[PDB]
Amino acid sequence: LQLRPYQMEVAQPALDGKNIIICLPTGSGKTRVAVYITKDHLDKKKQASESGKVIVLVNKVMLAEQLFRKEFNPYLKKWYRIIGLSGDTQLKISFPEVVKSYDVIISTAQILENSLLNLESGDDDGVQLSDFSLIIIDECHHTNKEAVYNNIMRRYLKQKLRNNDLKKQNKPAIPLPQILGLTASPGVGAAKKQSEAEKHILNICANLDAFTIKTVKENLGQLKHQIKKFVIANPFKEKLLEIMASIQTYCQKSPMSDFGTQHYEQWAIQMEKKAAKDGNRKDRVCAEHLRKYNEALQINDTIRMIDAYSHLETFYTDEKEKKFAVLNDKLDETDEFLMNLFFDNKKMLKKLAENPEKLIKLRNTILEQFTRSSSRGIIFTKTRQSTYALSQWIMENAKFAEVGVKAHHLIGAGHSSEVKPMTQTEQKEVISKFRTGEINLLIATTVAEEGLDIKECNIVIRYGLSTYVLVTEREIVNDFREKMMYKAINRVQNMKPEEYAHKILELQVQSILEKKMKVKRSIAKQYNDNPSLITLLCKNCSMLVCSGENIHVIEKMHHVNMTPEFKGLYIVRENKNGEIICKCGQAWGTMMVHKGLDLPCLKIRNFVVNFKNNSPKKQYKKWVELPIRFPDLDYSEYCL
Amino acid sequence: LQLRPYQMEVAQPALDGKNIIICLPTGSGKTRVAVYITKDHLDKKKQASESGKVIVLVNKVMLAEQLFRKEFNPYLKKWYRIIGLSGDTQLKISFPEVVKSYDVIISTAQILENSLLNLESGDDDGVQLSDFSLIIIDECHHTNKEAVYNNIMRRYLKQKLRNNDLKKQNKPAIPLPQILGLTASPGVGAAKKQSEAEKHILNICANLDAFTIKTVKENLGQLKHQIKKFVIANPFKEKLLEIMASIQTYCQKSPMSDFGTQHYEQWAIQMEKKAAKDGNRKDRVCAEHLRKYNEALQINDTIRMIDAYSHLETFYTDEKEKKFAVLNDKLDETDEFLMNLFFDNKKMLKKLAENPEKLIKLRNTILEQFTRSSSRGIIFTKTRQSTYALSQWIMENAKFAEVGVKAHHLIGAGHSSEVKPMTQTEQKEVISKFRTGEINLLIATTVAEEGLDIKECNIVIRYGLSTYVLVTEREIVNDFREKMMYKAINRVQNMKPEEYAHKILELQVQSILEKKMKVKRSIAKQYNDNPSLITLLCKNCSMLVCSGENIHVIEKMHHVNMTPEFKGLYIVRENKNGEIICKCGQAWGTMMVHKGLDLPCLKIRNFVVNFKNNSPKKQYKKWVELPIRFPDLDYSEYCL
RNA sequence: UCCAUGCGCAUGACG
RNA sequence: CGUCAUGCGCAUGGA
RNA sequence: UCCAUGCGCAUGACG
RNA sequence: CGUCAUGCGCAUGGA
Ligand SMILES: Nc1ncnc2c1ncn2[C@@H]1O[C@H](COP(=O)(O)OP(=O)(O)O)[C@@H](O)[C@H]1O
Ligand SMILES: Nc1ncnc2c1ncn2[C@@H]1O[C@H](COP(=O)(O)OP(=O)(O)O)[C@@H](O)[C@H]1O
Ligand SMILES: [Zn+2]
Ligand SMILES: [Zn+2]
Repeated sequence: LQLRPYQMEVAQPALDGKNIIICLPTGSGKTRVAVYITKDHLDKKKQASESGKVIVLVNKVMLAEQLFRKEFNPYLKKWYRIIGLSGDTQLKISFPEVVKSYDVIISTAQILENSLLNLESGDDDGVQLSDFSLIIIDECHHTNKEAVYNNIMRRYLKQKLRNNDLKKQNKPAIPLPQILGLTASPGVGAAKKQSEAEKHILNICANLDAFTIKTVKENLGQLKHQIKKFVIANPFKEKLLEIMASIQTYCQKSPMSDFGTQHYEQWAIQMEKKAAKDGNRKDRVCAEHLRKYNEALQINDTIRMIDAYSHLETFYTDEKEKKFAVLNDKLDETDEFLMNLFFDNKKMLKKLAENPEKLIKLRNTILEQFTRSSSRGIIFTKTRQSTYALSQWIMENAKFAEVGVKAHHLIGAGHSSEVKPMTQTEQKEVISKFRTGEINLLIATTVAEEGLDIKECNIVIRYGLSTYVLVTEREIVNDFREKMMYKAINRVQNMKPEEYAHKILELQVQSILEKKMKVKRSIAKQYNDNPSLITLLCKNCSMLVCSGENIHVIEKMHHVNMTPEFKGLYIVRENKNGEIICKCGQAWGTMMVHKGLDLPCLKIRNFVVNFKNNSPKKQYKKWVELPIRFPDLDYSEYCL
Repeated sequence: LQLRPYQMEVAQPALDGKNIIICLPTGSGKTRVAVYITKDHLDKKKQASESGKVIVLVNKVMLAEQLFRKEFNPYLKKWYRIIGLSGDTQLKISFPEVVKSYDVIISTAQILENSLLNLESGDDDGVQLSDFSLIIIDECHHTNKEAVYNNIMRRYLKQKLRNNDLKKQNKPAIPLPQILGLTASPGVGAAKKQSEAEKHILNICANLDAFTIKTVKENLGQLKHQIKKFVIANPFKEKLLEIMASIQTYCQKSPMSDFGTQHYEQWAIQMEKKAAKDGNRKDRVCAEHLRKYNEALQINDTIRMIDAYSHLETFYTDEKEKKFAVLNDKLDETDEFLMNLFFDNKKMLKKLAENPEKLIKLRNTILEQFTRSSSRGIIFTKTRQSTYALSQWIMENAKFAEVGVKAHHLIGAGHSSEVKPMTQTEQKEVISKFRTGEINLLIATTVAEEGLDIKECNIVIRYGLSTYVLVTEREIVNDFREKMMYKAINRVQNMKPEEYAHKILELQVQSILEKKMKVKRSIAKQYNDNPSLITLLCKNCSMLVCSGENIHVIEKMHHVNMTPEFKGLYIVRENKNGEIICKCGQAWGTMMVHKGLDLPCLKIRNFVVNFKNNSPKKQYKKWVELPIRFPDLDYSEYCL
């Protein structure tokens, strides 16, 4: 494995066992350097005939699979054992065993941490930093806060300090391993000065326990050889603002602020809690609606108002279906006022929606772009709904197709925000096509920003965040931060080893003590662990829904209430297991059909608390907040 | 942008580049004139194709936001770049950059000055008056003393004199900009004659470097067209005076003056220092109590004595809680004497408080007022406690409500005087309501006097400071001063340019030299910078509390003492982070829970000094007084 | 290969 | 500390 | 949007 | 120079 020159020197310290960081710009292929380090380290331990383990960590799974596909296996296919361990890829054999085998490991963070947790737990599954003789890391910039990498290294620190004490006062000290670290750039956070930046860097180094930053300040020429702009372009709104003010009047709601910002939203949520802490109507009820309206506003500000019509079409049609289901098996004053207030305008509002708008301006921009140019394309933005809107709206346009441009959307995987997620599989499909050329232009939130191999693209437009385009000042501040961190890197590199040691020791101790304080407060957190002290109520209608003991649990995750005395209440709904809804139409939960039972599960977001102590109403958004505990279900009971 | 006639001529000189002042009465809308000047100036620099910058300054933030909302943007929305820069409104991009962009600037004083300070500092953030080709100012009357406006212009002067010297003895001289200035009225201070007034005016002109005052002495008719009275209305006191004299007897305290004035208070404070310089009891202890009593007196003189009962209820109940906490985890001779001296009367004193009083007289006045009259209302006064008292007392009255009058209070924002402050947000809420009509009558200290848009109000009552009412001679003197400044304006306008120049040059030099003397003395001020030379003692009990080196710092603002040897002392209290209190009940500070630590912060007001040199006790009210310096905290230590 | 659930984390904007 | 948006990782269960 | 802290400034009354 | 009251501005930190 021949090593490029600029890679040679930067690696050189690590071959002496110095636990250093190694930062190199993208495109330099810092992986093959890592292989050189690992292979050399293994050969050194081979010469010593001792336990040579490397446990490489990447935060994302795709990185791990890529490393197992392309870089580590092909180079070390011959000599050593490898395994592309990950959470998703089922591995019949547990981790302690692969620690006893498979000298080399690709892996992913919280798998290792889970195993270490099991060591600290009574699972009897064990692993220690002791067992490894080396660790290798990627994207060290993540190692700042309560991140997984940081949690992994924090345990190692405490052991180091114990070992330092043991050295002075004891013959034996526990072994600890080397720690490499690779990053595209160390990063700088919350810096408006060089000094805060340097402190950040030192924090990172302490977290990694490293001896020094390392860069290539010598062979910059070959690097520049191999490694190689900001362009910037109604009555419907008012029609809706008028209704919002009408509803404030209907509600006596004082915003204290304007329409079309997060501040209005936050006040709406706070009023929603208070009205939930009141069990009143037109107060929480109307906060919910106004949240929808404000979202309609701020998407409208950036999006075709047709999409706001779509948003509220979805919303209000679901409202009709909820009330219609409620009718099956009446309507309140509030709901009638609001719903009719909408429907009286809905049709004309759509007529307004037809009328010509960042989107139109942008089209004028990007169509002009697609004449210059193999065609490649990228887009960024913030929301997942914006991506779909851009995709559909662009599809509707005849000009974009006429140019031959084909476009597809792209978002993450997580199950939040009320959007249809994208699977890992389908992401791979899309990027493979963007390499095939089926789609010329991607639409992405931040997935494409990193990890995914998107490259060779002329245009990278950012809408509201190698030609560069930035539609909508933020580039300037980023440039300033880049300059600031380069200067700080140089400063730290040129520092006294003694002062450097003193500085990092102090930061290490600070981190450890802060964790200990965290643990003290955390242990103090949960104290009650009560079986039944409460009542769950519908939050629109401050109505009794459940008690505390009638509840039960499954999977030690989900909470459901049998005892069909409860079942006499709710209503069921579904369109396209099924969904539960209130006698007032308030959404309650899902009919989880599992374990041979149609368990009526619910979600604590939508309910409100009343302690037996008569303590004030509370809203949590998650069960785990309260420390009280509910029983696990006994199928012998309810067996029937 | 068409310009009104009386505005036309007054502006005319400035279009020639003369750096003049422009004073116009309120209601003339002098902003649109400023726009005309700026736009014309920009168009002139456009014709020259040179750097056209305007940096408008207002002392208050609200003025800036108003200018960005209403006047500059709408008129110049099209051509030029604008930015409503302020301290509160977070601006991701720093100031030097907005100096490199955003041709037009609204701003606020000390932001600019901070940037200029950074230029003089090593921050590397830079800006100069050079960069700007124009400055615009509002409320120039502020530019008298060490005000921000004055500090800003003082730097410019020195550079001007250097440039004057450079002109005679050098080809190149540094560029300097025009300086406009707008004010409602120039103002006159400490004048009992025309001559002192004229000197004041000249001082203002020199500070602004202006060429001339400008007024409209020609188009007064249209002005008067667009621009358009003094009415004036017990045993409880004695009950308390008797106790005060009883306590003098208990203390051998000789006032040398009477009860119910600042003089008694000031002597009380001086005795408090001396008794702190004695470490004695019944001397500082009783000065504190008598300060409370005298405040009770002078509020009582103007306020319902129920509120004095409230004041001392608060005080003595807190005394009980302090001593009760002290008991947890005894009582002195002094405290028992004083407390029982109070409690023996407290109930009957309240009974007296029920008995009918400026307030009652005033009610008889203002109720009569509210029959004449859309209803609008204003009130002025001095204290913040008076506003609350008026609001609650008026609320309790049935007549004021019966008339339909609704009333709300209003005060500033600052965190001083032991009152609940009012946020900017809530001030906007109130004035918006006073425009809506929810509240008919405001109660205000001086906030309403200016800046805030309060208008169209028939009544403006002043209680102890377009019908005018003045409840309680001061109007006469104000009228005299107004006449005196109008005459002086006319005099200065009609003056020789040569003599005018000579006069202002001399004043400019005087100001500069005075600043240089200030800087010399200031540099001479701090000289010691010692780590630990002292001991901090409780001031009631002359007891050791801290040393000098055991102290540490955070934020380079706050001082806390870890080393729980200290922690063995104090006691904690809270009612409704938390508060620290003495083993004798003397208040010490706050348990600042920050950075993952429950740091026990303290306040130097409440402690007393003892140098290692054995120098006499000292009280400072602020840490910064002493030049000695304490270390910044090292979290590595105390990490645990 | 898809679906549902729970948990933890970071980033950005805001208050 | 709270809100929103975004992305990520882990652990359950099912088709 | 709220909270706590530090700093500087001006005004008025007084001594 | 000191005291009180009032108002303002800036800079930190947190929820
Ligand atoms: N010793 C070497 N000599 C020549 N090229 C190398 C060497 N090591 C790595 N490379 C180049 O680096 C590239 C791999 O970069 P990669 O690791 O994908 O980038 P990143 O560091 O962003 O993951 C390869 O295309 C390869 O040509
Ligand atoms: N050229 C003009 N013609 C007519 N009216 C004008 C002109 N310029 C300003 N105004 C009036 O001045 C008013 C603005 O005054 P404003 O600037 O708020 O007062 P202040 O000077 O106290 O801030 C506006 O209501 C407007 O009618
Ligand atoms: Zn309900
Ligand atoms: Zn004490």
